[PDB]
Amino acid sequence: QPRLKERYRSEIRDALRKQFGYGNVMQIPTVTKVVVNMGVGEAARDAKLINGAVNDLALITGQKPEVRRARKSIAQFKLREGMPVGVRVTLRGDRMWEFLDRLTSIALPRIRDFRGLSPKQFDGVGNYTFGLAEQAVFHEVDVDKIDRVRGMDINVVTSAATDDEGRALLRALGFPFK
Amino acid sequence: PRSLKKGPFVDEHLLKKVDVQNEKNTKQVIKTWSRRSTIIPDFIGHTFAVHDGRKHVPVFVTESMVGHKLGEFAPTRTFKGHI
Amino acid sequence: MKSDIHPAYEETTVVCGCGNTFQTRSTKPGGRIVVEVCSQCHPFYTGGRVARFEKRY
Amino acid sequence: ARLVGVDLPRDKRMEVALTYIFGIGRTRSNEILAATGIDRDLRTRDLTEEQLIHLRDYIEANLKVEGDLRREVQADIRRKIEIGCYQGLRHRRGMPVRGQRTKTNARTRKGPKRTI
RNA sequence: UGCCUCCUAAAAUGUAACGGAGGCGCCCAAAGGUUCCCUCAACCUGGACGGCAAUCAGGUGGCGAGUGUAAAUGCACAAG
RNA sequence: CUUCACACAUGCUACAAUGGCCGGUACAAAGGGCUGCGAUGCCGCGAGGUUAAGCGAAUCCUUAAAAGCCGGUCUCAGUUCGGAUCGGGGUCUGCAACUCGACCCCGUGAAGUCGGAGUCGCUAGUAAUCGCAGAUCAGCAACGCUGCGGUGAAUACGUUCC
Ligand SMILES: [Mg+2]
Ligand SMILES: [Mg+2]
Ligand SMILES: [Mg+2]
Ligand SMILES: [Mg+2]
Ligand SMILES: [Mg+2]
Ligand SMILES: [Mg+2]
Ligand SMILES: [Mg+2]
Ligand SMILES: [Mg+2]
Ligand SMILES: [Mg+2]
Ligand SMILES: [Mg+2]
Ligand SMILES: [Mg+2]
Ligand SMILES: [Mg+2]
Ligand SMILES: [Zn+2]
Repeated sequence: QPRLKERYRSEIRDALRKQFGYGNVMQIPTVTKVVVNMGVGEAARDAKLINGAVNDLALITGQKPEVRRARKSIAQFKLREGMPVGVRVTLRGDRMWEFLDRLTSIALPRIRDFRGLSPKQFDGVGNYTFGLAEQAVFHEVDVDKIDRVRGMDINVVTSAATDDEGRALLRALGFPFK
Repeated sequence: PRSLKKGPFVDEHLLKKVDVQNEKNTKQVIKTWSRRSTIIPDFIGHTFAVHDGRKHVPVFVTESMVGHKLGEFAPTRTFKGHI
Repeated sequence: MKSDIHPAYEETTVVCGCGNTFQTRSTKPGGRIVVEVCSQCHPFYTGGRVARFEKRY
Repeated sequence: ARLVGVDLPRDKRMEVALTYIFGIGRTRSNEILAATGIDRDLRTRDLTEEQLIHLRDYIEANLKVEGDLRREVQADIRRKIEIGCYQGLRHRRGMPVRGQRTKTNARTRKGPKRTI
């Protein structure tokens, strides 16, 4: 039993019924999936992302990601239709809560000169998205087994209906906001 | 002055330029010429206009330029290139 | 496909230099993940010009 | 015979053999082999694996090796650039940084002759 | 100069001109057979490098994409 | 006056075994010192810090000359050759070392494997190599310049040609 999931249905599940006037317990917001992709656009030349962007998100998240192909061909990028350009993993269930636990506790507050994450980054539904700068804090990867740096951006998808409804869900989970 | 026996070096005219500005809420930029003054760990967040020979260049001391001289941020040789 | 493709993912205990510790599940080989700053011993989680004249005058 | 991650070449005296570690030169090699008692005049093929334990741990106490020194180098080169100092203007273009002469020389900080 | 598609062609078919527009002398061992599954383009919002546009997530979107190859008839039940 | 796509000239250090490094150990000459020379002792890995004897000097300081000889080690490798570059930490002089000072310690270890056409110096204590002192000078970019002594060759048939 992961510790953030049991803490979710201990006080977070109850605190939102007082802050927001829900009549039913089925209206309570909950994060459903967390999506992490690299998006290695420097893979249209020499095609070296198999060792790079696959063997690290397998170490960060816990399951091997999906090599994604291009939809159409754009000439200014040397990008042909049917060429690996992005690498995406999807986290559900126990591995979702154990990724957000390892993110907020030890990974996210060790960015160099970290002053929070912007609370203006909600889409209009209640789904949150931020980015990272480099092959990040995540201690499962080391310098002995990495190539060049690459960044990721992380989608957090909740069942909330509006922005502050989903912002208040992520406050109790442990996302910092400035 | 570069040795750890007489501390860092700041010119005496650089400091006392302000006397009664604790109570009228201003952050006035310093029109200075002393390029040789070491940025000690007390100029943090302030600003300076450093004379590079022909004009004054605005530098903003953030936190990480705390071991360098003040003149290292106004270059004195213009060089766009040969061709 | 949830068989012999994904890497090994077993229990792992994390400790901090402050003393905060908890138990999670990650791909660290051996359960020996070591941090030196965590979510409770970090800043942002717990918090005129005449000062020129005050120092050397 | 991997010592810290550099794979020391065989048939070599240990005073020079420990210098191929990125971060250990000749002076530090005299005081790695002093605190561990290993004699200098000794081939690396006769390196006892129990003796290899005595100096695979002394380095993390005081010294610094591959990775966590090479990143300390390339972050200091990084730090001078974005703050906009004179040496940061000088590390971007490639001209030498310690006040050298740029008129007749400085072919180390540049390539071979460009031949305009 | 043969074959293919539209228009002229007068609401079945057919219909001339040294009349008006374009293609073909192939390609595919899967781009064939079957079985099972899926819905696209554009726009909007949020997002590290990332830009009008690479990849992601959420909305809106009934066919405006796509079809090995010209145009016509078709095809979203898909033949994509 | 120190810029820098390049080009020329004068030098220094190299490409190593007739050598690199480590340990012991001999032999100089001419010069400088009161706005100075800092012996000895002590602190510091080191540049240096501090204390202070003697000395306007054939007295004292500079002063440890280095090549050399002896022993050990490295075994032909872009290396224990080479020390450019760059990172970090220091010391001294000066009101002040960023543009733009030497020096010291630690890490980094680029080019270079003896050089095309062409060209330069030298007839004996000479070339070649090795250190030392001076002047200007607070400091030094002195690898320059002017001096000093150490070890010390090879050849000159000859006057046809440049
Ligand atoms: Mg008809
Ligand atoms: Mg009819
Ligand atoms: Mg034709
Ligand atoms: Mg098929
Ligand atoms: Mg089909
Ligand atoms: Mg001049
Ligand atoms: Mg001593
Ligand atoms: Mg070479
Ligand atoms: Mg050497
Ligand atoms: Mg050789
Ligand atoms: Mg003569
Ligand atoms: Mg002098
Ligand atoms: Zn802690």
